[PDB]
Amino acid sequence: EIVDSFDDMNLSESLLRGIYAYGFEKPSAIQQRAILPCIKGYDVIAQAQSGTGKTATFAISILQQIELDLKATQALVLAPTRELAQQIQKVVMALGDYMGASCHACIGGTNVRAEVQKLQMEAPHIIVGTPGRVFDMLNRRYLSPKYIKMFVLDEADEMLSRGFKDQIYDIFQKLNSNTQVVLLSATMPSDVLEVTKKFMRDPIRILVKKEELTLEGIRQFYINVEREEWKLDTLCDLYETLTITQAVIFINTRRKVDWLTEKMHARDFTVSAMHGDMDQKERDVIMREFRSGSSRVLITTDLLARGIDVQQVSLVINYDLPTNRENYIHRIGRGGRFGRKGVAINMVTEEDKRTLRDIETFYNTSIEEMPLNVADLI
RNA sequence: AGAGAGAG
Ligand SMILES: COc1ccc([C@@]23Oc4cc(OC)cc(OC)c4[C@@]24NC(C)=N[C@@]4(O)[C@H](C(=O)N(C)OC)[C@H]3c2ccccc2)cc1
Ligand SMILES: Nc1ncnc2c1ncn2[C@@H]1O[C@H](COP(=O)(O)OP(=O)(O)NP(=O)(O)O)[C@@H](O)[C@H]1O
Ligand SMILES: [Mg+2]
Repeated sequence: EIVDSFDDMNLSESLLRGIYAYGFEKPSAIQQRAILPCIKGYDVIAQAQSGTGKTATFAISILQQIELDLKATQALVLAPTRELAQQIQKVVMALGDYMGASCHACIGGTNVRAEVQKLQMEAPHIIVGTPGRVFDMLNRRYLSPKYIKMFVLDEADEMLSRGFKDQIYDIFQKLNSNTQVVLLSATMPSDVLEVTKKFMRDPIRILVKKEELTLEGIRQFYINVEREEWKLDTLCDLYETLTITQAVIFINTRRKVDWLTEKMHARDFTVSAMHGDMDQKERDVIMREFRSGSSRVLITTDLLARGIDVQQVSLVINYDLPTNRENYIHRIGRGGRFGRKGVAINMVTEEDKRTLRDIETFYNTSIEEMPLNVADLI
């Protein structure tokens, strides 16, 4: 039930070569618990702290199950955003590099004719996608579910939310009745867990109490801003005060991302911005330029709150507080990846500091006032 | 009715 070495998981030699080439050495806590029941075919609900390696948990399990000589799609992974799907596809391709497993991204904002021409010719072993384009390709029969034996929902509690649950159900109805289902997330509320009883067969539950989700390496602070009209000057002050690797600044609406980005540019501050109403060509460039370090400060919506992994991010600023409790955990988790040291700063008006106290109580955490004029907080 | 989530 606990297997502390990749060497003891009965993985193929090519899969192990790919794991070690990517730079892993020992499995994370969640990997030691969840890879083997997934390989064995059990329905699994896998929860673990942000940044602990849930991607490779399902990636390694899918790869080990692939029948390489079967030229058909055998596994389908869904993610809530295009950026997250693209990121998962790269991890899966890297881990399976020595196996020649094929992994295809089925995501919106890409040219449909080009995808259709690829899928008319080849049946990728592994599909990583977003729900809209996946449902589209299933309806037009360019993706076949005939041999899909593994269905993975990353960020599963978001995928089973009001906005996505019906999309996931529509896709699920296309799949064979015997398909294995694997769910992963940092957050798994009891109401989402009840929805899983409707479609998962007596799953293995690896769950983490909410009071244990917060990372020790992510120091959480708040700043009394009192008035919303004062947030902009506070941000500008934090730009000049704080030591700057890379930072993500979260905003609750696309409209306000656009507003804030213009305000910062007018004041000669260098920032980039991304949200879901931008052309996908622009999203791809912005994401690429943040990954490379060309841009160090990104203003974004919850488009980038879940799953995105930029190791150099050490600072998250909640310029708007998240209304949703679960979202708070995902946001601050963009800093402090795989045990790195991070800071999260919450900007709080009078009306916000209630919402803040409820977050503190729910997660049994403590959020401290940010020191004055301290450049290096943690 | 936030954020995302095919297409045109
Ligand atoms: C027939 O093939 C499809 C494929 C995809 C889609 C959809 O994919 C979307 C993705 C989007 O990304 C920006 C936007 C978007 O609409 C503005 C849609 C949808 N297009 C339309 C017209 N309606 C949608 O909103 C669908 C939806 O959720 N509802 C409640 O309407 C049924 C949605 C969907 C349904 C099942 C499974 C996955 C996704 C509908 C029908
Ligand atoms: N065994 C491992 N050894 C070293 N690094 C690892 C290992 N497993 C995963 N990582 C790295 O850990 C980082 C976070 O992995 P990722 O899979 O994005 O985390 P996660 O659990 O899905 N986080 P989140 O989606 O926000 O809940 C990545 O940079 C991985 O490459
Ligand atoms: Mg993840």
